[PDB]
Amino acid sequence: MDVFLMIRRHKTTIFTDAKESSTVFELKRIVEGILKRPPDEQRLYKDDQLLDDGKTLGECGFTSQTARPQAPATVGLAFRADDTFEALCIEPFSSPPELPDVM
Amino acid sequence: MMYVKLISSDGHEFIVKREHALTSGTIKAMLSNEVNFREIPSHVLSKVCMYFTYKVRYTNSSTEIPEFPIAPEIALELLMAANFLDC
Amino acid sequence: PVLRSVNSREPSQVIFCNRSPRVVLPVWLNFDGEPQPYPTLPPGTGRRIHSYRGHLWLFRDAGTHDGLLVNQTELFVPSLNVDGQPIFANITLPVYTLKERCLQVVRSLVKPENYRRLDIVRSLYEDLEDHPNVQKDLERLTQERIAHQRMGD
Repeated sequence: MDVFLMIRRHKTTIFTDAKESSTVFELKRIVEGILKRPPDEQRLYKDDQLLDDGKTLGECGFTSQTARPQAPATVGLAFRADDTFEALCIEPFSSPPELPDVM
Repeated sequence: MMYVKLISSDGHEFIVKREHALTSGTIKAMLSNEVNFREIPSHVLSKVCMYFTYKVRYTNSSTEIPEFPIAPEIALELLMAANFLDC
Repeated sequence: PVLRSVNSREPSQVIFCNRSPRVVLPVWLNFDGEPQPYPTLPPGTGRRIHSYRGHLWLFRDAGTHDGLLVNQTELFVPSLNVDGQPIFANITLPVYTLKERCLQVVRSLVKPENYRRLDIVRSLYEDLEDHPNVQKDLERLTQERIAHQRMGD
């Protein structure tokens, strides 16, 4: 029933959970409380696919077999600068060093 | 506050629920809204936050618990991060 | 031998269901308190076993002796089969600490002879060599049973 997400934008990443039946709009609400930005000023993506506010996370492809606590699903975030929404940009994480010779 | 911000050495900012972060005794003491880790990288701190949701979700669970996956390359750094955070 | 199986000779039909990603090594504690290893359960399997009322069982990872849970507790004691109903022993992985989880992964990758070559704190070197041990855990559970035998509770 619960889905585990990583809402990401720039070098910002939010770890939160929600129900599979919860809507994309309600997720924007959770973001509003945290990053102080109204739902109408934010866009949520799933691998460069804009999501509809009326759709459930389940419908959007976020299920218990895809949004697991140990491997949360990623949701793209884009804010509103002037008339045009900014481009979706997710800064990747650093790369781990070379595997130790003893491993 | 309902959420807290953990900042990696390379600048990434992770917003996690306060209860979830309290899983770490070190963080539970550091808070006394933001915490800056000059020694923990993003590829490590993201796994730490994933462990927090995992721990809070399964600690009091009668059902079967899945394995917490740890890639070989992140094992040594995650161990040191876990040792410092008391996780 | 304070932590041992009671010799009642009363059969108790049990079912060992392994609901964990690990190969489980069931361990029966004999009448003298000695750990006795039984056939290993593959990841996901379950077998109907014949045990007795009062016996003591404990489950660990077959390759690393990492602790596992059985019906949420540490020890399983087969009870009386109410109308022939088999008693269920659900073997699950506990929520290990992230530190312990990392130690398990590192131990599984590095030979014990090479722990000193890892670039980590001196304290973490000690934690790596402090491998999960059945006799150590038994000495603990035995001492806990002795503490309950001394304190009211």
